Order: sequence, then C-alpha cells, then structure tokens
Amino acid sequence: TTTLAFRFQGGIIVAVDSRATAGNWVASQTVKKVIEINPFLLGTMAGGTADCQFWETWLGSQCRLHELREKERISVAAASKILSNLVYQYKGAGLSMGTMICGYTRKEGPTIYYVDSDGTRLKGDIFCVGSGQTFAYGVLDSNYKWDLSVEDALYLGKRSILAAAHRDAYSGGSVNLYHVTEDGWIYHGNHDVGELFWKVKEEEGSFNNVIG
Amino acid sequence: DRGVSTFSPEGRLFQVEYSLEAIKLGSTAIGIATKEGVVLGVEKRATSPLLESDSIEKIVEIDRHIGCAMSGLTADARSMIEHARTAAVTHNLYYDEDINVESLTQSVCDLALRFGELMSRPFGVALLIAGHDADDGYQLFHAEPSGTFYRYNAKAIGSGSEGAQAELLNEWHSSLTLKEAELLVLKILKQVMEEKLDENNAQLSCITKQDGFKIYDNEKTAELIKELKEKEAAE
Amino acid sequence: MDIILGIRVQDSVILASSKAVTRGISVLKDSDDKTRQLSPHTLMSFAGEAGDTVQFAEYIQANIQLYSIREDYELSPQAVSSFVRQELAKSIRSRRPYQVNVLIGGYDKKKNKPELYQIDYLGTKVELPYGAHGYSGFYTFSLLDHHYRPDMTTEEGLDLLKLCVQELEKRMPMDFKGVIVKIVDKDGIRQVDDF
Amino acid sequence: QFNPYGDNGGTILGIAGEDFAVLAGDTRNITDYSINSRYEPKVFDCGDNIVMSANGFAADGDALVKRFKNSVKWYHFDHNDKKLSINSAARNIQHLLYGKRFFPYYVHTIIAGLDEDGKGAVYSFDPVGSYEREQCRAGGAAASLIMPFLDNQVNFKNQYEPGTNGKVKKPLKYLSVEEVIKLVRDSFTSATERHIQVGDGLEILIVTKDGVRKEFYELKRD
Amino acid sequence: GYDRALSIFSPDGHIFQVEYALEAVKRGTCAVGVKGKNCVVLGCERRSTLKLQDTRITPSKVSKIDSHVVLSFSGLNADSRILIEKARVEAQSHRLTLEDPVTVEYLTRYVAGVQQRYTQSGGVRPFGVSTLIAGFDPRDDEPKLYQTEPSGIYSSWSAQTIGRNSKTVREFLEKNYDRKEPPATVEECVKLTVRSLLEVVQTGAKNIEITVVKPDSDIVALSSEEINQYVTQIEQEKQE
Amino acid sequence: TQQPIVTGTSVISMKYDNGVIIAADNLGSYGSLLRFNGVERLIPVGDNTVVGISGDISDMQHIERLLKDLVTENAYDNPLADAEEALEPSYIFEYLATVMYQRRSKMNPLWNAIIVAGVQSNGDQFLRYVNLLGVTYSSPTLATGFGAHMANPLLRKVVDRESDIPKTTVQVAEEAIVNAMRVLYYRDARSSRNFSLAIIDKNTGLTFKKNLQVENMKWDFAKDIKGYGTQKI
Amino acid sequence: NNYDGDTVTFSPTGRLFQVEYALEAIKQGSVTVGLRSNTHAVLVALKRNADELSSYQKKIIKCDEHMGLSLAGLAPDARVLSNYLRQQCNYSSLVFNRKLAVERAGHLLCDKAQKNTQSYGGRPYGVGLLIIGYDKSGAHLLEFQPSGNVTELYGTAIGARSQGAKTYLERTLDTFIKIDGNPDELIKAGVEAISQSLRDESLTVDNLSIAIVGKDTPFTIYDGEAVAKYI
Amino acid sequence: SDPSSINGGIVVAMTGKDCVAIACDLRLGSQSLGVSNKFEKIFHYGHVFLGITGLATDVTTLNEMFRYKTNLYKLKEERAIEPETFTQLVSSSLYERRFGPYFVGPVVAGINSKSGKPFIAGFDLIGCIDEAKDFIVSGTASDQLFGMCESLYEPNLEPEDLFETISQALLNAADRDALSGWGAVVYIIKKDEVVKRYLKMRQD
Amino acid sequence: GSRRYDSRTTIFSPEGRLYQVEYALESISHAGTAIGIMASDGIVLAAERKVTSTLLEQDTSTEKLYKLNDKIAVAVAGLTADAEILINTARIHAQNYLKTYNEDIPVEILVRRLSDIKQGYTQHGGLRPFGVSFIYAGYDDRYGYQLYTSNPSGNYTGWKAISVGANTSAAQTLLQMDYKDDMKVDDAIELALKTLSKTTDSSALTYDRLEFATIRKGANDGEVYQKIFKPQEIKDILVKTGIT
Ligand SMILES: [Mg+2]
Repeated sequence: TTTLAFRFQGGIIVAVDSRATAGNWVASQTVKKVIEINPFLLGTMAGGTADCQFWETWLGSQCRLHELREKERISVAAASKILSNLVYQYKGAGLSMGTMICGYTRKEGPTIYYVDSDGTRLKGDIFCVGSGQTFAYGVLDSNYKWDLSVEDALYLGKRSILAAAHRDAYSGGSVNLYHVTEDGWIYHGNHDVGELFWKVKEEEGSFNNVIG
Repeated sequence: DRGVSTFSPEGRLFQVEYSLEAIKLGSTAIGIATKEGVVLGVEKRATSPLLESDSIEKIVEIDRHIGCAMSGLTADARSMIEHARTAAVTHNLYYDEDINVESLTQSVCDLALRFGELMSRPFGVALLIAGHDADDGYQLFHAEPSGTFYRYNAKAIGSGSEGAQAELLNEWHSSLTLKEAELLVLKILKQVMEEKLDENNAQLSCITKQDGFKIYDNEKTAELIKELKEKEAAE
Repeated sequence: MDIILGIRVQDSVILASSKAVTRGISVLKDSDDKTRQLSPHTLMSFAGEAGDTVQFAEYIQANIQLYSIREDYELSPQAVSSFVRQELAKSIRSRRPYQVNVLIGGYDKKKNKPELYQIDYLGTKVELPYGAHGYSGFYTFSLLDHHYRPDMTTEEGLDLLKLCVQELEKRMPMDFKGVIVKIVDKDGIRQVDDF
Repeated sequence: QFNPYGDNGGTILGIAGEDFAVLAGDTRNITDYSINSRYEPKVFDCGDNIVMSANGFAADGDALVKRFKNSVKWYHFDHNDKKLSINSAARNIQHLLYGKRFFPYYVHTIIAGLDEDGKGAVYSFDPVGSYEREQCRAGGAAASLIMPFLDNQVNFKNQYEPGTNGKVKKPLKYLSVEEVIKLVRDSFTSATERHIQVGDGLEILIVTKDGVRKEFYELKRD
Repeated sequence: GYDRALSIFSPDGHIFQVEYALEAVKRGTCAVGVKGKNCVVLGCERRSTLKLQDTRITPSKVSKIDSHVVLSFSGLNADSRILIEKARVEAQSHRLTLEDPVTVEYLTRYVAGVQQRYTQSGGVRPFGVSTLIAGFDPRDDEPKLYQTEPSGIYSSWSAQTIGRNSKTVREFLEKNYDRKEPPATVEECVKLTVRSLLEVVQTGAKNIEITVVKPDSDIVALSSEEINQYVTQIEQEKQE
Repeated sequence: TQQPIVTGTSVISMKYDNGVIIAADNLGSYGSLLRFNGVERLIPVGDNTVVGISGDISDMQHIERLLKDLVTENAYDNPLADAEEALEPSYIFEYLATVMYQRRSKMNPLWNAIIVAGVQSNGDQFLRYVNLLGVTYSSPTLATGFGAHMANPLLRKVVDRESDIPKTTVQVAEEAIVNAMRVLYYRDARSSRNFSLAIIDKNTGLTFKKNLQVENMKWDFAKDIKGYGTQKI
Repeated sequence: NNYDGDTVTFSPTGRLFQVEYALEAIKQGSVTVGLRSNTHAVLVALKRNADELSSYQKKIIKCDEHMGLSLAGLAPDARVLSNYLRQQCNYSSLVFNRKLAVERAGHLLCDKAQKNTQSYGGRPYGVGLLIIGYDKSGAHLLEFQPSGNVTELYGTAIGARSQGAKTYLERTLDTFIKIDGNPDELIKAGVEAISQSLRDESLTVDNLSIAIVGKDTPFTIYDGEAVAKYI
Repeated sequence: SDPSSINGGIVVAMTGKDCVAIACDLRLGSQSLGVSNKFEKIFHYGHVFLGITGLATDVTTLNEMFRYKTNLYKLKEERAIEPETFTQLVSSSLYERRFGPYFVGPVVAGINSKSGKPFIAGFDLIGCIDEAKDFIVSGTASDQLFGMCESLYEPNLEPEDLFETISQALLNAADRDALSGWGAVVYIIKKDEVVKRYLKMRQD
Repeated sequence: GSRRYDSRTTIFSPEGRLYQVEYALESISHAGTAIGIMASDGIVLAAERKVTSTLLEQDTSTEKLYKLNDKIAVAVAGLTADAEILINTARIHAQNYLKTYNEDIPVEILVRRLSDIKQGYTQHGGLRPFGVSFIYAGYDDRYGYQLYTSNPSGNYTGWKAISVGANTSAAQTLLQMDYKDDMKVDDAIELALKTLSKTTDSSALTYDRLEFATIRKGANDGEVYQKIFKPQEIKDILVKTGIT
C-alpha cells in the first residue's frame, strides 16, 4: 500500500495506489483506498482493509447525525476525534488502521489528521502511510511548496505514488486522485500505473535506469 | 391509585386517551401531500412578544428525504426525533440506501406503547411525518402516542384540527400543484389561528425528490402570504 | 514519545519536550507539542505509549478544568500532582494500564513558589529541583548536579537547559528534532519561540 | 488444543456480464487428503435474484449463507416486501462478517446478480467484511491458478493489436453468456488438472432479468 | 428499584407533577435576563427575610457553567445544583470530544433534555426549577439568552423573567424593551435590568444582584456600591 | 476445549434403492486399552432414523439423552406425534448440526463425528454427516474416522454416484457394509470384532441387528511368513 | 368495580375484568372473517379508514410462507404478537428444518398472552387474531383471544357485527368445507360471509382485504384492484 | 522486572529499654538510575510509626490508605490507635489483596500508651505478622541488615545507645547494597518524646 | 399489587411544596436548640440536650455535637440516628478528598456533598427524607472561619450566626440584636449561652443539659484546634458568664 495526503494553497491533494496482496499473491489491482466519508470528507485506507472500510463508513453516519443535530458542518477536528476515540476503545483487541482524515471547512481551512489504531491522532501538512510510504515522502519533500497550483499539486501526488508503485513490491495497480476544496472533494480519475509509468518516463526523462 | 397500563371498560388505555387530550391543546400543524411534493406547516404560537420566534422549532429534518412536524407537548418529541434520525442513518449504514417513509414511521411508532411500571407515560405529542421514496412516492403519515399511524393525502393536528380537516376535505384533489398546496396550508392556518398570520408566527416547509427537505425562509413565506391575500381579494 | 526535561529555578519552572513523533521507520512530525495546560499556572508534559499519552493528558486537563469551574478556584500544583498520581496508581492495576510518564510544572500563587513534580506510569511521585523521564536523565543529570543552584534566574535556567540539550544531541542515537520550551511563573505559562 | 477452524477446499468463480452474471463453483468437499462428497452444492440461490457462495471452512460458510437468507426474509417483513438490491445485500453482508471481527467466519464470500440498472454485478468479500464490486473474481483453493487466466482472456491484459507492436491495446469488447461459460469451464478444467482439491463436478448459476438458471458439468474425479 | 410512575396524564390531558413543579418556580425569587447589542445581563432577587447571612460564602444565584456561559434560576435551590453540575460536566465533555466549547443553544438543549427526561422516567419527580442561560458562542459577538422550564421546553428571548412577580417585570420589559434598538451599551443594559427588578424587589440594597457577561469569556459580577449607584440614579430621574 | 477420553471408532453407511444402511462396532477404547466391549453406538430415533456416533463416549451419552428428550418434547400437545408430525431424519439432523456448531462456536465442542441415517415421509433416503466443528456434508456413502479412509473406497465401488442408488439392492448393500467392517477389523487397531448394523427401508421399516461378528477371516497365509527379510526358519 | 384496577385481581364471582375490558377492544374493531376447505384457507377483512383523506388500516399480516393472521383491536398489539409468531416460525425452520404446525403456533400464542394476565404491572393484549395456515396435516384456521383461549375452527369471524358472518358460516358449513381445488369459490364464500356484517357501507376496492394459503399456494395478501374481481 | 527491587530501599526497627527505634534510607531509584535522595519511608499516625519498603507507588498508596483508616479510627474510637491494633489493621489490609498484592515490606514500631511496653512488628507483602522481641528488617538489603542486627544487637539498650546500634546497622548494610543509601533517617521513640536524626553517609 | 401502600414520599403538593420535607422540618422544630456563632478569631457551637435524666451518663454521651475531621464539626437537630448515617458519610468524603488531593477538604465542598445526598432523597428512590438539620462549623485557608446550615430539602446557606431546632424564631431575633461583626470568641460564647438561657423550654439552664464546642486559632501558632467541652468545663463557663 501507498497512501498520501498534503495541504496546499488550493486545499488538499489525496493520492493512493490500488494494490492488495495476501503474501506474495496479488489479490486485487482495483482496490478503492480512498473512502468517501461524505461529499466534504475523505479517508485513506491502510492496514486492515475491513477495519478502515467499516469504521470510516460508520464515521460518515456519525458526521451525518452531528449535522442533523447541530445544523452545521462537522469540523475535521471533531470528525477525526470521533474515529480516534472509537479505535482507542478497541486498543489491544487487534484493530489495524493507518488513515488520513481530510477536509476543508470555513473555521479550519484545509485540514489533515493522521489517525492510528494505537490511538494516535496527529494534525499535519504532509502525511504518507503504507509499505511504500518512504518512496513517496522523497518525491513529496523535495518538490512540495505551499504555493503549488491545483494542476501541479495533483501531478505531484500522482508522481509520488508512481515512485512508490515502481519500487515497493506491494504497491501498484493504478493511482486514484482527489482534490479536496471547501465546497467538497473532486475526483480526478483512475490512472493505470503500467500506462502512467511509460508516459511519465518519456515526458519527464526520469527512470533512465529502466529500458523502454 | 391505578395501573398506568390499565384498560377502561370500553377497551381503551386510559393514559393513551388522556395524552390525546394534551395533543388537542397543542398548536396547529398541517400537512398536504401532492404529486409534486409534500408541504408541512405549523403555528408557532409564541407566549410573549419578547420571545424570539425563530427559536421555535416545530418543524424538523429527520433525513434528506424525510421531514416532520409536531403538535402537543413538544418537549416529548425530542427523543422521538433522535430515534427517527438514528433509525434513518442506521438503515443507510446497514443497507447503503434511503429508508422507506413507512418503515421510518413504523420505527417511531414502536416507541409509543413502551410505557409502564421503559418510560413512565406515553408521549404527549403527535407527529406529521412527510417524505419521499422510490417505491411509494410522496407520502404523509400521522403518528400517534397509541402506536397507530395512518397515511393521509392531507392532515391537520392540534387545537384547530377538526375545523382544518373539514376544510382539507373540500380543498384536496389528486391534481394539486406544490404552489397550490403551499397557499392552502397558509389559508387554513390563517383560519384556525388566534393571532393574525404572518411570516413570524407561522412556518412552512416542503419535501421534494430533487431538493429534499427544506424549511422555508421568512422572506419566502412572506411572499406566499402576500400572494394569498391578493387571490382571496380577487373574488 | 522520547525526551522530556524539567527544571525549577528561583521564580519559575521550565519544561523542555522533544518535537519528534516517530512511527516506526519514518519521522511523521517534527513540531509536536507534548504538553497540556491543566490550569493558568500549571503545565504538564508527557511521554509514553502512542495514543495513551494524549488520551491521559486531555483526560486530566478536563478534570482540572471541571474543578476550576465548580469551585471558581485554581488547585495548587501539589493538589493537582496528587490527583494525577492517584489516577496513575489506579491505572497500573487496571485491565489495560496507561503507559504514560509525566512532569508537572506549576507556580503556587499562595506560597509564591515554583514547583516541579515527576510522576511515572506506576504512580511514583517525587518533587524535584530538576527531573526527567526515560533515558533523558542518564545524559543530563550529571550536568544538572554540577551547575544547578536554587537561586538561578530564568535566563540561567535556560542556558543550563541548552547545555543539557546539546549533550543529548551529541550522545543520543535518536534524532528527536529539538525541543519546545515553556516557562511557568507567577504570570502564567508562555512558550520560548526561539530555542 | 481444540482448533475451531478447518479447510473444506473448493474453488468458486464469479463473472459479471453486460446484462447477466454467473457464479460457479466445484462440487467437491474435502478434508486433508480425503473426499467427503463428490456433490455438495456450494453456490446458493438466496432469493431476490441474488446468488451467493461462502468458500473455505464449510461450517462457517453454511452459517453465513443461512444468516443472509434469513436477512433477506426479514428485509421483506420489515420493509413492505421491497426487493433487496445487490448493493444493499453487499453492505448487509459486510455487517454480518464484521460482527464476528474477533472470531471470524473463515470464508471468502462472493455474491452475484444484477444492479438497479439491470447490468451484471459481482461483489467480493474477505473473511472480516471488506468488500468491493468487481467484474471478475475467483475464490478458494485454485484462485491463484484462475485469476491470471481471466486477466488475460476477459480483460485482455498484456494483449496488443498485431502490427502496432505494443502501441494499441486489444479493445475490451463485451462477452456473451455463452462466451463466459466457455471461459468458466476451461478455468475449472485447467484447475482440476493441477489442483488436487478441485474436481468431481462444476455447478454454475446464471442470473438474468428472467431469473436464476442452473448448469452442471462433470469434472475429473481423481 | 423504585419504579413508580409519578408524572402521569390526567383526564383533561395535564401532567400535574410537571404543573406543580412550575408552582415551585413561581415561589422562587425573581430572576431576569436582558440582552443588549454587545452584552447580556442577568439580574436576581435576594429576599431580605434572611439577614445575619454571610454573603461571601452563601451560594450565589448566578453560576458559571463554563468561562463563556452562565446560568441563573428560580425555584428549588437544591434541585438547581443537580442541573448545574450536569451542565458543567457536559460542557467539559463537549470540549474534550468536539475540541470546541458549547454553544449557548447546545448547553440549553442539554439542560432542557435532562428536565424533560425527569417528566417521563419512573421513580423520579420533575425539577422544580426554571433556568435562564446566557452567554456568547465561541468566536461570536452575538448575545444569547435562553429559558428552560420543568416540562423541558426551551426557547430564545430578547428579554425574559422568571419566578415570583415575574408577571409584573415581564409587563415592564414588554413596554420598555425595543427590539429595533436594544440597550446599546453595558450601562444601558444594566440600568434597564435594575429598573425592571425595582418594580418588584422592595429596597434596592442587598436585594439586587447583577452579573454582566460580554463576548470572549468576559464575565463580572457587580458589587453592592456599583448597583447602589444605578438604584440612586434611577429614582432621582423618577422624581419628576 | 477438552480432549476425548473414552472413544468409539468408525461409523460407516450407504444408500441403496429403497433405503439406507448404517453400522458401527461395540467398543469403547481408553487410549490403547480396549476398555469397554458392550457399547452401543447406533441409537434409533423412532422407527425412521438411526444416529451413528463416533468419538468421545461421554459426549455420545449426552447426545443420546438429547435425542431421548427430543422425542418426549415432540409428543407434547401433538395428536399426530406418531403420524404426520413425527420426527423426520432431516429434523433430527438439523437439530444436532445446530448444537454441534453452537458448541464449537463457544470453544467447548462435543467431541464427535455423527452420521444420521434414515428415510423421510415421502420415502426419500436421508444420509448426512456432522462433526465437532459443525461441518456437514452428504454423499451416497458416508463414513467416520478410519472408515473414511478404508470403507468409503469399497462402498464407492458399489454406489459411485447418484444414478447407482436405484441399481443397488439391500442384499448387495449389506454385503458391502459387512465386508467393510471386516476390513476395518483387520486394519484399525482401535476396532472390535463385535458390531451392530441397522437397515432403514421405506417398505420393511427399521431392522436393528445386534451382536453381529466379523467372520470368514483370512489368517492361514500367516504360517508361511517368517522373519523380516533374510530369515528362513 | 373494585376489582378492575389491575389484571392480578379476581372478582368475587371469579372474573378478570381487565381481561374482559381487553376483550371489549376487539368488539370495537373492524370485522374480519376466516374460513377453510380441505385444500385452502382464506382470510377476508374489512379495513377501516380514519376519514376520506386517510388510508385504510391494514388488517392482515404474513408470518411465514405457510402461515399468517388477520387482526381486530389494538393494531400495535397485533404487531407484537405477529412478530413473536414470525420468530417462532423462523426458529422452527432454522433449528429443526421444520415448518411450524398451526396448532403449535396457537399453543405458543396462548402461553404468551397468559403471562400478561397473571402478573402485576403488565396488561392483557387488546387484540383478537384469526390465524390461517397450511402444514403437514392440511389447512387450518385458529381464533385467538387475549384471555389466552385459542380455538381451531372450520370458519369464524371477530370484530364489530361479526355475529352475522358467523351465523352465515354456520349455515354454509357443509358447502364451503367441500370447496377443494377452487380458490376463487372459497374466497367468494368468504366475501359473501363478511357481507352479512356490513351496514350502511359496502365493499369497495380500497376497503377490502383478502388473504389465502393452500396446498400449492404460499400465503399471499390481495389489496387494491386485485380484489375488484370479488367485489 | 521484580517489583520489590525496582525502587530499592531499606527499613530497620529495634527495641530498647523503655524505647523503640525505627530507621530508613532515603533513596528512590529506577533500577540503576538514582532519582531522589529525599524519599522518606517512615510515616506516623499518632504515636504509631510505620516504615514501608518495596515498590514506591505502593509505599505512597499504603501511607495514604493507613492515614485514611487511622483518621476514621480516631473519630469513631475517640482515641489514637495503638501499635498492637495497628499491626492487625496492616495485616488485614494487605491480605484483602491476597491475589493482587501490594509489593511492600511494612514495619511497625511504637510504645503502647497505656502499658508503656515497647512494640515492633514486620510483615511480608501478603500480611503475615513477624512479631520479634529484638529487631525487624525489610528491603533490598535485608540479608545485610539481618547480619548487622544479629551481631550488633543486645537487649535493654538505653535510647542514646540504641541510636548508635541501629544507625551502624543501617549504614553498613546500605553500603553493601547498590539500591540503598543516598542518606538515612533514625527515629528514637520514647513514651512522650520522639527525636528524628538525619545521618551523614557516602552518596554513591 | 404494592402500589396501594405507597405513600409517594417524593411528590409536590398543589402549592409546589414537598410534603415530606415540610413534615420533616416540623419534626426538627421539636428537637433541642442548637446555635452557631462565627467570630473573627473562631467559632462557637452551643446546643441543648433534650429533657435528660440524672441517671444519664453525660461524660460519655454525645447527641448534638460531632467531629467530621480536625477542622470541621457539626451541631445536630432532629433524629440522632439519621444524623449518624450522614455524619459517617461526611467523614468518609473528607478522607476521600484528603487522599485524592493531599489537602484537607474545604468546608463548603463537604457541606455541598452532604446537602446533595439529602436532595436525592427528595427527588428519587421513594424513601423518606432524613429528619436532620445540621449547623456546620469549620475552617479552611480560603475563606477562613465559616458557618453553614443544611436541612432535609438539601438546601444550604452561610451564616454569621444561626440557630436550628426549637424556638429558632425567638433565638434568631436575639442573635440579630446582639451580634456585631468585630465580635470575639469569648463574647460569642457568652451570646450563645445567653440566647439558649432565654429560649429554653426548661426552668433553668444547667451544665448537664448542654453540649458545647469551640473552633479556635487559639492553637499554638498558625493552626486550628477543636475543643469539645467536658461536663465540668461547661459548668465553669456557665459560672464565668454568670448564668449559674
Ligand atoms: Mg484434482
């Protein structure tokens, strides 16, 4: 797995790979690793696939109940804390979860919370989780600026997953892109890594080590 | 004294029959179902001019496709609304779909007779539950503290109910537009209200398939009141 | 988390706490504030197992804030530390104990004295002129034993603290990404933004 | 020490067409090196034009199918005989599976049917309830033997158009029910040759707007 | 456990235990709330039947629920402590989970919910208390004032009074409070609040308490002398 | 979680044209000690069902009492207890299968393998298996423990698939069962010579045969076998 | 009088007034008819509306593929009892792979209703039920009273003016019992029976509710234009 | 790992002529790391003195517990608790945690106010009472203390002679233990005066 | 069933009063008078035992004045048995607080806790309320010397001088007349005994009919001492103030 999310001028970029493995066996290349909690909030899926699926859909139900009761959009801080408090109750039982809860509200602006199954809850600007996280961090750290355009930020997220997909054996398949704005998230397509690699190699001049 | 779950010699539950009397003392609420949507309207009935009337919340959202109006001891309705909202959301979690308006109503009505010596007494509030689903279209239900619910084409509850229902009997037909229904609720509310009807002491709302449940602005309702006045002066 | 230090000088308590947050292989954050303000003149820094640290700290914060509102009165540092110790002493024999070590730095407005308490996850409390948790003491205590005076100024305390951090940065294998330093005195709590 | 789990072998396969869906599975049931039964049905009609199979530990498999069939029954009671849509069935099964998150149903579940637009649908579950809609999914013992073949012959992976040499992919043209059944039969014939737990018989359930139809084929019994 | 249904309907559709709880509120000392343009003032009556009282330690009538919200009441004093405690716990619980202090409306809705619950739970009687809850939402400068009562209904008020002779002071407020132009300053708002209590109180000495709540957790209680200056200025204008 | 103490070995069974046959030996082993020699492991329920049980004997005796209680309970307020509303093999099996799976799911299993053999109301043959894990399966031939490895291969030569059932008479089926019991006596170290056999036929009903013995055994060839390789004397 | 304050009190003549008052609620309810032959069993129910804008209250509830009932009295109590029957039918199928006998279903309803008549705090059920079903001993019709008394019958009726339909069925007994293999004629006899209980009002398309179960017929309910054929 | 030797420390008590003495070191540590040189292990409730060695969190917890219990005792009984009675209370309190015990080694010392009789007692972590006439020892250097006390002790020592004996017993025992030392306190207890003396010792 | 015999102890009257609380207060009005007076340098507690006998062992007897901790004491008016139940609860609460915070419980926090317990019996449980009124005399380092009272309703208030039990109307008037803010303990001792002497239903006020206590900072330097007076000491202070 490789999942990332980063804050910038135009909001948040979320980018994930698509591969799921059972040992060396590639179970699926078409896994949806971004959960659509609601039209404004996104969550990423790393660790236990079921745990992330089940509890982040549940989170969507809790967010809906909040805004029905309070007549106001739930904050990213409050939404992330509902999830982190829940998994903390299950601490020790064996839940496996590493997720970024991403949202863009009036009072907060673009906000990302890393939530963990040991109970960790961290606010931050750039997060990267999975077996291929170290590869994606390299591309992110050396190219990240706050004043990136939406177009360039989307590409950076795509390129960082590609970097991981290439080197990490347990990452690949395809890249899913999302752009989170204040008015909600916008899906920016599914990108097959096989086709994307050759396209990027030619246009960018990168991956000279690989023969194409 | 006597049991809370006691039957009368006529075969009625004393406490349920008495709660129905409390609902008769409540402010008027009216619902009208059409093929373009369902309209819900209420009398706010502020006890003093210093009471900020927009804080009177007698029309409430249960889900995007289900709204609800209340009449009687309105404090009792809060836990009923909470349950309704939870039931609507829970069903979406379990089944990845909207819940049927009837099923939601049935879930609310299951709470009603859970009283004895569970809660200590029945609810002292009646509900008009309005909504839309793909199977049965636009629907309006009347949920009582007896646990019984009837579907209605149009229904009025509260202190001006029997006078309003007689008026709804004459006015409703199967080809009403949404605009016609809005004016009709306003007309009948104005008839049964003690004080003169305006945008501050009355409230409108509707549920459509496209836009879902919406409570009307005071500015929007004020225009419909002015439109009503002119069309009644037109003959 | 990793390094948390404390030093009580003439008129204030100074708490230094690392900024790193490492999840295994990667350093996820380098600006983490491992502290909570319990009351206007009481600060608690913390280190231990992930999740449990913040959960415990916020739980204590909520309880002290609740007391402050109920009585319209700020509890003494001694009283707060005794409350915290009991919670940890209760915790250690629980089904799943809080794995959290804390330092409580406060200024007692009644006695006009700074106070530093060190409490580990077992509920072991000690009042100290200077303290630490984990391996932090192993590197720093020899320096503090030598230079510490009870009549030090806040500026002298910060200088002695810099020497301690420098020794940590030299001999410790882990990169803890520097420290956030906060001062607790009669005027309350403030952060030294350049360290 | 008592081991509450076992492995009854078996292999299942779900494929979603344009206006149909198939769910196939071998009829052999085993423990270790012994055959329990040469014909033990594994794919079930659960009503509402939904077919299901929970492959792996047969006791947990039977329990789950039984509970889902029961859920369909109570869905009708509680919601005015409303038809349970395939997406709603899938979400319901997640909750059945996750309910035993800390003592799981040791099965790989697949359901098949039509979505609310009448298009073919297949959903695939892990033992603790993570799920996804898929076009093609093999499960069980010989899943690793079948899926690569399906990638190549259903999705035309690694196939390009002659003359272009890698520049143009082979276009993804829609397959008929007769074409899919051919690929299913060849998948199980090949799996039977190379996997010891696969054989005896192949039972296929086909789902269309007209209903559920069954087809049976003999497999090698060695 | 004791399960007896004490709050029940009567043939005429009334719950007498809830209505008798209102009679306890009628007996309680008068409380008044007035919101200006940038403040809310809570006034409270102190019955002078009790002198030799120690005013330092005696429970004050206005209570802080959080640093930005206050609660006053009329009715049973012992009952009010239970509601205040529950509200204070909920205020901290909200900060802990939502990472934001309660809105005045939310806190009111919670207290009103507790009051309602005690009207249809077995083995309990309703609270003999009506409350005035005032304050400012976090990062908001719009004044808030709400009222609750034993039945559990609640609503927002431009100005409101509860307790004994509240009918009289509500009469005063209804003719003296203009919605188009509320008391523009703290002075004007306090003056109107003291004036309203002087219709009912008796002596303007230690019988009137005033608490001013401003935005951003700025809450202060006026002293005897400060209030006494308002009392003096009001009657000197009245002698005309 | 436990361990079996006193145990019963193979239960074997098969379908034939008009019904089913089931058999099991009369031994209750205590490890390698052949402790109890008069244990009945086929338990009839009414006149249409026979439940064969292997594994832990204390748990068998518990299951035996559950079935006895099931008959009592079925007769309560049931005028048709000996007619239309009598216990079917399919009812008895489903009940046991429920119990077995529930018990494994509480991590406290009934340490058994069970075969329910019988004939239904409509004359259909019933033969299904359930064990300590709650695993169930049906087949023209069924066997537990060692029987699964040695009896099934022999019984499958008579009825290899469903279409062979109408072609198999009760004489041929019983012959095959009796031969399998002999083979098991040769080769299973925890078996005995004495066994019971039950036939449930749709026409002639339930025939329960006790005190049967393995006969026509071949041992004479043993006299010629000497040493383990090179020895001649 | 002094002995009707709760269900736990016998009168001096040995009567249970709270149970009798619960029985009274059934008499206020709308009429419903039950009858059977040797192949089929039929329920016919007159539904009641609140007014002309309202829907007609449903009277028939399905319990299983082979069983269901009609109600007269407190509808929420019928929902509780029918839900219990659904569970008991379901328990029998899941645990024993066995369809629950109609007679045994009656025994279970009797015992559930009885517990509410002997304990303090509770109240009797305020509804009467007519259960039809087809099991291993053919067609069946049961009448449930909230006193606990359950009775197997060829035909019956409960609710307001039910005496007219009950007399008709008592005359027609020898005719309708012989209507085997003809569902339409058995329903006709039921529609003609319930007509003996009508006054002022007649059977319309949204007024009538019919259910049937039989040899090769799952329990199915007919409403709306599906019953126009029988009007 | 072993809870009774994480923090370290020792307590010793002796009897003399019309007097008792109880003494302790001042060290608290985290295994090898010295943490505090002011961690006193002797407490008193009225005229009854209690020393506690072992896991420090339990030492603190038990002191707070026995303060709690002796305060309620005094309010109800209208008199201060006696050493013999308190000994039974410690025993009772420890045994109630039989299968989840406090990891401690308590030592009671005092003079009965009515009889004037000197009294000392010791306990294991689970409540068994050791009521010795001569001396009681506890802590990580209990072996060393047994050796010192057995040779140095003689009965009926005067208060100022008993001080020297118990002080030398503690000091030399602590200097042969890595987890004891860093200062020491000695209490000399007579029927109506108690003297507390801090000893000068090596700080390694 | 059982409902028939239920008195319903926790209901409002039509006037909005709690029947049982009102009747418990009526009970307390027949109890021996207890007085508390707060001075600048201490607090006085004085209380009258109810019609005693010559054979009553006075020196070991306690029916009025009780110790909650070293800093807080109470005077009782009402059912003695009910008071002891609450007193033991209060003693435990004080110790719980001391264990938790390592500081003595502030007087008001203890008073609020007991008062909340009394309140609970008026709102839920269906039990009769405690027929007890307390005068709390205490000291802490926040407010210094404090006097409180609580009654069966669970309502509590602070006082400079206060009486409970019998003839409170007459007693409170006499206290209101002679009390001044700059008063000292020795003056307050005299006022308390003079007030009881005038309000008593007995023919004369003697040592055997009294319980007496003082909370003074008349303890050597910055600390507080409680003094429960002995029979002989009450006899001496009666002679000193000139009542006998
Ligand atoms: Mg094979």
